[PDB]
Amino acid sequence: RKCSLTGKWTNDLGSNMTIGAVNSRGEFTGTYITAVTATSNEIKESPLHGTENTINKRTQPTFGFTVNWKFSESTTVFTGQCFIDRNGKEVLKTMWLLRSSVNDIGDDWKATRVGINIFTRLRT
Amino acid sequence: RKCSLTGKWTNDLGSNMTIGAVNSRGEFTGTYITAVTATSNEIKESPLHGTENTINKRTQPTFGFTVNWKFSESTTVFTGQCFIDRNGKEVLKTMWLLRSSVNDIGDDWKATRVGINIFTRLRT
Amino acid sequence: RKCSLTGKWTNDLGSNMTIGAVNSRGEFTGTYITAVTATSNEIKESPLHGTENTINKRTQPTFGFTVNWKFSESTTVFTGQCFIDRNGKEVLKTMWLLRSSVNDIGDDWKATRVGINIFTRLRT
Amino acid sequence: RKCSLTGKWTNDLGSNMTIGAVNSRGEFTGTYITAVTATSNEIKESPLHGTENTINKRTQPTFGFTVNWKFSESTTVFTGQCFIDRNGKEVLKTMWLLRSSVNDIGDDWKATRVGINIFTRLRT
Repeated sequence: RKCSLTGKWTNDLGSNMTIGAVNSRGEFTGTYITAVTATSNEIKESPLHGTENTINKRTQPTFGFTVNWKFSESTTVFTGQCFIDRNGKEVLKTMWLLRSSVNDIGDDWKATRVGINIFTRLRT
Repeated sequence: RKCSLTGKWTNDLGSNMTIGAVNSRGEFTGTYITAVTATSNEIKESPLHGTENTINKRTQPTFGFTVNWKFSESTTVFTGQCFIDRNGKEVLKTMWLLRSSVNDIGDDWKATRVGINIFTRLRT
Repeated sequence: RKCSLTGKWTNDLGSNMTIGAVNSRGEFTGTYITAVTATSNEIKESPLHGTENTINKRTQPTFGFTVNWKFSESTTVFTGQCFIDRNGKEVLKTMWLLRSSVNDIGDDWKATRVGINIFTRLRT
Repeated sequence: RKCSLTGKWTNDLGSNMTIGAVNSRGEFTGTYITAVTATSNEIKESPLHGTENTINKRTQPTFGFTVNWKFSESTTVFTGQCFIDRNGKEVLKTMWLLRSSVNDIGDDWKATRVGINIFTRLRT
């Protein structure tokens, strides 16, 4: 059996996400819920759109998703791999790119930040 | 007066992509065409899915998308901004993360590459 | 009350490093010890050279350094900040770029990997 | 004959650098001169410390260097490869990490930006 994207996840920074069902083509949607980035009020929710690589029907697939922020002009992309570890726990190890909006093409060079995130299943 | 993602673009390496109509939620799909990476043959086509940010309806929006490679177990994600350049040309400036599949979670650390890509309109 | 780089540290993967005294221009040298990457054997040691930023004499300075791999044609660069964590422990948080050698300039696009590393004091 | 680091270089953004002689060990120093980043007055100069990988005495070596900014609390690291192309011109293709200084360990996630730079010899 394989590492499944569908469901509820949580990270190290305290953000959560829900991913709906993965279609035949390898497609999925969900929502990204966060508490840190720049501002919000309290808790904010944004949609995510992604894909799971289905080649060789691997048990521990790679994937990618885009987060369309609703409270900002930015976009964030995540890519990683759905692993199985801890004693048999599912884990997502990801790396991301955060693109800020700049006003002029000449500041383009300073628009992209990078980092990681690790996700584990939310007690449920 | 409005950098649009819909269309045919080509890059700095020979790869091309075509993007469909963007819908009201800022969602789009498209196709990615290349021969790079490591696949000889002639040309391979893979699907892509992403979003364009609509907050504040900027004329030079940020966006993101994932390429679901059909001839590989990898995933590539792209993020950037659609700019109107000094000469009136539309230019996509992006950065990408290319995720390779590993067999052991232990090898995760070396699974991520990063680079840039510059796209220009081809549908002249 | 002052995160210092001088010392012995270990990371999240088993690698260790020792850094010498930092001089008045913020310059330092040291050694990097590991068995990862892809080199079996037991343990290999490579030299490192870098700087610590002294502008404003912050207590949690940023720094950078390069590892000159002695058993490979590659180069790795690290950058981060030396923090004093909530519990009083010193912590190095860094990101790295690992550059592999290519034969043709044409293959440049795929030569760069990126990741993270967390260091903790070992010289207890 | 090989691609040599020693000398004067210029980039795409309009910054310049001078690299002194490379010792036996593969070590070098130089200065980084820039006009864009955040502020300065007019033209600012900062020192750089790096290394050239000498394994297999390659003709087109990889290298890494750290830039110790003098007008800011940040640090930038560059890594890349010294190529030969254009009709036989020397070029440096680089990728970099820019670390900003943050006040608290909890904002660490947003401290690192990434990008590229291409350098060519300054008419001399």
